[PDB]
Amino acid sequence: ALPQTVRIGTDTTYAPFSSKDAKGEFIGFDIDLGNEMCKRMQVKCTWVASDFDALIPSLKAKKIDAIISSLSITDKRQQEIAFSDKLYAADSRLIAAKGSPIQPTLESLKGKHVGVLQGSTQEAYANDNWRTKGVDVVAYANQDLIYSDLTAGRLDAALQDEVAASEGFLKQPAGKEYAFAGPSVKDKKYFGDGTGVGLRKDDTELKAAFDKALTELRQDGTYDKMAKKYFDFNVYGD
Ligand SMILES: NCCC[C@H](N)C(=O)O
Repeated sequence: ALPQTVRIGTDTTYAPFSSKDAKGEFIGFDIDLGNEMCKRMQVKCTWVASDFDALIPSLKAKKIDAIISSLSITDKRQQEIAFSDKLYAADSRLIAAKGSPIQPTLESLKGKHVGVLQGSTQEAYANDNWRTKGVDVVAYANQDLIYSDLTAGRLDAALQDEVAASEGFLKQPAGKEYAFAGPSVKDKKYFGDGTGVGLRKDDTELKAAFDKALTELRQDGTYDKMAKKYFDFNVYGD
């Protein structure tokens, strides 16, 4: 008894995984994976755009049935929702102006302005580690606003998923004068282990269907065909 229509929420501001083209069509690797899996599940899927922090609220309120929005599988989210198996990996990394002295350390960030997406794992991390000790951490409704404030010079740095920053901004015309600032920030407690489809705990049948379709499209080479459309590296990880 899978549903006839599955409503999938995504934030649409996190290129190359989820965004809108010029006609307003939903595009990105997450969109591709979600439609490929829907097809294999033999269900209809509708995509619903939402701010990222309203997604897990909307899932529990049954406004949507699934989240595919580079949602990191963390210990803390697992207490509220369920996840499919890993769709791809995601480390976090800071970006700042090319030739910035900035490092991801309190010492370097004290009194700087750091943007983070509200509701993300980066916001939780920065609020605990940097905001309490006086780094001016600013939370934003969506990641696009962060890039704009950054190029505007309202922010000194931003913390987000490394591949989103690299392909969605640094390799774009607007990110030409910016670069990664220090190495990836690793913290098991905050960033979880890769991303997956977020689902209500009680929707067991739906989790099994997504996991099965994911196994199948990975086994027949589709995952790699789809990922070579965006990445020249192993996006899945281990
Ligand atoms: N769409 C925002 C994704 C950011 C980070 N992976 C998280 O799960 O919070």
